[PDB]
This record gives sequence, C-alpha cells and structure tokens, in this order.
Amino acid sequence: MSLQHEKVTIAPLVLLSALDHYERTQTKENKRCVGVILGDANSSTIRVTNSFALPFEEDEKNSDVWFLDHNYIENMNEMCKKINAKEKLIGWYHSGPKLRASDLKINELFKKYTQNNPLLLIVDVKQQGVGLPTDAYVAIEQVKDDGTSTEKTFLHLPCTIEAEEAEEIGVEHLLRDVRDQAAGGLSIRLTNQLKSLKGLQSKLKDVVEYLDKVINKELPINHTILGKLQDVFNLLPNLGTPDDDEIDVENHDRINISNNLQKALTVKTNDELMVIYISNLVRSIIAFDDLIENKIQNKKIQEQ
Amino acid sequence: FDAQTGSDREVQRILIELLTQMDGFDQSTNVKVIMATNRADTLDPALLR
Amino acid sequence: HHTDCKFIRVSGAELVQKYIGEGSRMVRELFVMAREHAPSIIFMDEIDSIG
Amino acid sequence: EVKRIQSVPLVIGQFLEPIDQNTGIVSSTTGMSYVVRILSTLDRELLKP
Amino acid sequence: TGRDDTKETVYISSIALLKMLKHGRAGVPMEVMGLMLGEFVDDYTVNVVDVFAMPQSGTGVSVEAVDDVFQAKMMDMLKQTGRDQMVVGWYHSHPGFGCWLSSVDVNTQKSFEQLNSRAVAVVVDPIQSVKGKVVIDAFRLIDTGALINNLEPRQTTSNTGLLNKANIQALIHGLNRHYYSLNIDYHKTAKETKMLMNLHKEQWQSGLKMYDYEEKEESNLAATKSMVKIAEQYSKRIEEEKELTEEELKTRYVGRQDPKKHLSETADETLENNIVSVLTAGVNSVAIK
Amino acid sequence: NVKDLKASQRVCLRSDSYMLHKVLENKADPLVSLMMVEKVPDSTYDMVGG
Repeated sequence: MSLQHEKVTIAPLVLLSALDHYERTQTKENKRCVGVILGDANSSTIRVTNSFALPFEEDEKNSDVWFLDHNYIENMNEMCKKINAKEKLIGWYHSGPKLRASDLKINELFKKYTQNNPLLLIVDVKQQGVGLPTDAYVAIEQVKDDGTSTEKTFLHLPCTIEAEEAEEIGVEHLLRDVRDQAAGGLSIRLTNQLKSLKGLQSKLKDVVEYLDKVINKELPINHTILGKLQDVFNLLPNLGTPDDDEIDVENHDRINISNNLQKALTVKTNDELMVIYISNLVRSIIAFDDLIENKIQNKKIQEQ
Repeated sequence: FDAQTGSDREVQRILIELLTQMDGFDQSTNVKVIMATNRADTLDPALLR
Repeated sequence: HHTDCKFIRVSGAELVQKYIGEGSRMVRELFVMAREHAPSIIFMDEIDSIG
Repeated sequence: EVKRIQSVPLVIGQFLEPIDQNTGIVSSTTGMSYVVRILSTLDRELLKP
Repeated sequence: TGRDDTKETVYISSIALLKMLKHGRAGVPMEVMGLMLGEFVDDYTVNVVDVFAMPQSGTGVSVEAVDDVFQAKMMDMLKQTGRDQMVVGWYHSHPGFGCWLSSVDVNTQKSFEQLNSRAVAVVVDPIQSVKGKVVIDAFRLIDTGALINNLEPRQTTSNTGLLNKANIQALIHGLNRHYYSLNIDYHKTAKETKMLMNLHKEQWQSGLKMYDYEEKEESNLAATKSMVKIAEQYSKRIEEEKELTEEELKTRYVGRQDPKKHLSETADETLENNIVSVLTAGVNSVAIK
Repeated sequence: NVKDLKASQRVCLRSDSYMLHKVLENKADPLVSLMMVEKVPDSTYDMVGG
C-alpha cells in the first residue's frame, strides 16, 4: 500500500501498442480493449514501460458483465520476469474514451496482483482528441464532503509522455515530418502562439458549460472543482498596481535590446551588397578582355 | 649523479628534463616556477642559480 | 636561425614516449626521422646526470 | 542530426597533424592510430597543433 | 528455376521497431534472441507485424537458444488474444558488432529455412543505432543449389534495385557464400504518427508559459557583450583584407569560422526570442483581464 | 598501382580490409609532435651577448 502516483511518465511503446491491440481483437462500437500495463510501481514516479492484451469480453446489455481470464494474468507474469524483472504489473489500460462506474469493479480485480492502487490508463485509440492522448486516473477510497457517503472514485493524477532513452531512437527514426509544433525558429513559434490561444480558450469554454449545468440541469456539486475556481479569481492580475506598470517598462527594455541587434544586422546585409558589387566590377573587365584576346587567337591560326 | 642500478637513473631523468624545460624558448607568460625546499644540500651543484 | 633548417630540438631523456609505445627505439630510428625532414638540425639535449 | 554525434557518448583521442583539411590523423586512447574525417565548422584555427 | 529466390522487402511496423530496441539496450553487453511473427504475402513481401523476446540464453545465440517450453507457451498466449501470427523469421543481436551472421547464426538460418523457406534473420545493434535506420539489416538465404552452379544472383530483378551496403569484413564473406541483404522498409499509418507528435497538453500550454524574467535579462545581457566582442573580431577581418587570392585571406584574417556569420546568428536568436516574449506578455495582459 | 608504390612511402588504409586510399607524403613521428609546439627560434647572433 501506497497512494504514490503523482507523475505518470508514458513510453511511446504503450500508446502504439494500444492502437494495435484494439485492432487485433477487433473491438468496436463501445467495446473496449482491456489489457495489462507493466512498469515500476510503489513509487512517486510511475513509468509505464509495456502493455499487452488479455482475453476480454465486453457486454453492451449490462456493463457489470464482462469476461476476464485470471489464468492468463498468472501465466504472463512468469514469462515477463524472465525477459525483465524490472517489469511487473502496475495496473491496466482501457480503451475508453468513456470512463464508467463498472470499471471500479474491474479495478478491484487488479488489486490482487499489485500492492499499490492499480493505475487505469485511458488510451484513446479513436483519436478524437487533438491533445490528451493519455489521461491517467487512480481509484482511491475516501469519505466525500457535503453529507455524502464514502465513495470509491477515480481521481485524476498528472501524466505526461517523456519516452525512454531506448525508445527514443526509434521515435527519431519514424518522425521524418517537418513538425508544426516542435518549438523551432521564429516561424514555428508564431504558428504556436496562435494555436496556444485557441487551446486555452476552448479549455475555458468547458468550465463555463459545466457551471451552467450544475444549477440548470442539477449536476452533482463537486466542490473540488469549485475550490480551484476560487483560486482562479484570486490570481487574476489586477491593473494599476506597481507590478503591471513595471511590466510595460520591461516590454520597452526588451524591445530596446531588439533595436540594437536589428541595426547590427543592417551593417552585415549591406556588407554582403558591397562585396558582390566588387565582384561585378571585376567581371566587367574580364568579359571586356575576351573581345581583345580573340584577335590574338585568330592571328595564330593564320600564321601557323 | 648516480646510475648504480636502473632505479637511480629514473630519478635523474626527471632532473634533466626539469632544467631544460624551465628555461624559456618562446618566453614565459607565467610567473616562472616556484619550488620549496627543506634544504639546498640535496639540490644539484650549480644547475640552480 | 641563420642556418635555415628546422631546429627541432628534443628535450630531456627519450625514454619518455610510452603512450604509443616505448622510447627504447625512438632513439635509434631518430636517424630516419631526421633524414625525412631534411634539411634538419637535431638538438638532442641530455644535460647528463648518468655519472 | 550532426549535433547528436557531436554530443556524448564519446571516446577521447589526440589530434596529431592534418593530412588534408577534411581528413586528419589521430591516435585514440583505446590504442589505435586512426585516420579520421574532420567535421566542418569546427575551429581549425587551434586544431592544427 | 524452382523457388523465385529474390530477396524480400521486409516491412517492419512501428511497434516492432521500438520493441526490438527496448529488449536490445537493456541487455547490453550481451546477445538477445527472439522470434519474428508476421504474414507473408506475394512472392517477395513479408510484413513483420510483431515480435516477442525469447528470454536471455546462458550460452548466447545458438541453435539451442530457443527453448520449446517458452516458445510454445508464448505463441499459445497470442492465440488466446487473437494477436496470433506465424513465425516468419528470427532476430538476434550482436551487441557490439554491426550486421552479419557468424558461423552459428548462419546455421540457425539453416534451421529456420526448414520451417519457412522465405525466413528473415534481422540483426539489431541496440547502441550503435542513434538514427535508428542504421545497423538493422535483414538477410535471407539464397538456395544452395543456386550457389554451386552460379545461378546465385536473381535478387536484382523484381525490386527497386536501389541497394544500400557497406563493409567487407564478415558481412561480405557472408554474402558471397550464403545470403543476400536488402534494406529495412518501415510501414506506418497516421494513427501511430499522431500519437508520437502529441506529448500531452502541456506541449501547447508552455507556449503561453513565461519563465523567470531574471533569466531573460541574463540571456540578453550576455548576448549584448558577445556582439561587441565579436564585432571587434569582425573589425580585425576588415583590417585591410584586399590582398590577393580569397583562400589566403580566409586563413590569414580568420575568414574560416567567419566572424560575420557568428554575429549574424547571435543577433537573430536574441531578436526573435525577445519578439515572442513581448508577444506572449501582451497576450497574457489582454486575455486574463 | 605497384608502379606508384615505392618502399618507404606512407599510405592510408581502411578498417574493413586495409585497402589503400591515398598516398601520404606526410610523416607522423614523436619527433614531429615535439617540433610542432616549439616552432623556430627567434634568436639571432646578437640576442646572445658576448
């Protein structure tokens, strides 16, 4: 037991494997690919190193019916310790994108192969999101506030793709595209800055909609969200304080340095111009010489 | 100067090279090497100077 | 300087080379090396302390 | 791409002399005397010694 | 006659590339074994869809280096999940040596030829690969009867005929008396590419994210001084620089490792950086409040 | 060719079979490396007095 899952690093091996595995069972139409994920666990950083399918069925008539083969999980463990003992079961991927309550009960099962709470790694294989190709959640059991019972629930814990070093080599090989976002030159980051504003703006739009549905359509108040929003209003920049004024002075400080640099280049660019005109000057003379030199050549043929 | 067995000759070699290299060639942009000694009885006869 | 040749010098003992191989035949082969870089002046120095 | 080769891991060697601007001769610390190509836009104004 | 005997285009999927590198690099300084599972179609097309790693062997790669207990069990597990494919080859590493088959590895290929006579043998160096295009080559045997009577070449018809090869060493000797090499072709879809490109939502969130301004001032400070010091270096360049032959000027006034180019790069990095910083700041002001 | 090749001619070679590349008329010797730092003297008859 430990509640340690604060950062989830994903190897790119896991996201492409989940892409294959969905298609090697051929699940569709809110049928799911449930397999295991292995890695290291019982630790502050989880590294999700590997993924495998398991036998699994998903019934659409009742979501409390699914199949799972237990004997498969025991036999796969024996094998993987021989390849690598740094690999152990750390929880399960689920194809998603929809998280359900019956998935808490699948969760309980996986809590009998790993000491830590199992990690349920939602990998969207349908590629509907333009960001989040990983969202990670861990089941924890806690008394929920506002007269509410003890609920078993899936809380979001930070995840990011970071890649192993051994993985990296192949990531470099398969990416031969120009990369619209890669953090390049002036050009690459002006495309980014625009992209970044529409990113945030849409994220902000979900918050508006959510809030409306709480008091219109009576969504359950989840006071965690609402607490975070109090701090949103409390970290708002307020104008007319000496801080904002110093920031406008700093925009001139920075543009000041940009101006000196721009002049310095104007001398390089003019240096290049000067140097071509010298070449062209010479070339006028060389072309003139050919005309004289012909006469000298013609005269020899006649003589000899 | 000794060279009784081979092992007297090795100490000697370090002395030779120190002197020659000391010396200026291109001339020194250093302060010229500093050395310390409990006594000068166990230095060379005249090669320090 | 006035001679107009390659004043190489060579400082100290010449058993000192050992990092590509020993200095117990670069004395000998010095004959050859010097010949190649003609016209060349070898200042093989050794102040002597062999007694 | 070149930046990666430029960076670690590396094996140290020792520049001897050029034999051509774009091929030089070195000796490695593994013990092998190798003729090696010199990547351009390296300081060749200190490489020659 | 008989077999076509033209060397396959091996299409290794993205999953199978990365998996091989994963098992190889953990295992250095040692050899690794493994079986390659795919589908064979056409008369010269093998698609290696997936792989599995055979545990580390105590005698190294050999003809005993597949245990039949692991093998049978491992394929049985793929059959319960529908991921099943057929052994169409085998992979092995030399961890410190580029691609070729030793005497033992060729003899292993003779065994895999029995089971499937279009089999591939892929040699992956895990550490020598920094591109990941390089030091992965596939080999397939050409018939023995073909060797003797000099009907050996027949791999140049029914391919692109663009070949990629290097080394004499073991590699070439291996080639003449046994096998034929052909490059590794990489197959992918745009769903695998799409997954790689994303690296969370913090990829784009960071464009708005602004560093300490303590850092910006420091970077801009260093750069200002740098341009003066390289302007002086450039002043020496134009000290006269009118004597004959361009090449003798390049060496003399340090036109090699040019001070004009050096000034140019220095200016541009700083100019553009401060451009984004002013822009992101201004974005922040108007957007929040 | 064997015609171009003389005895005492320094030659460049490969690692895969040691096949020749180019003749070299340069010579890398432990003597050469000592010369190379020092270079020529600046001395003249009158730098030395008496």
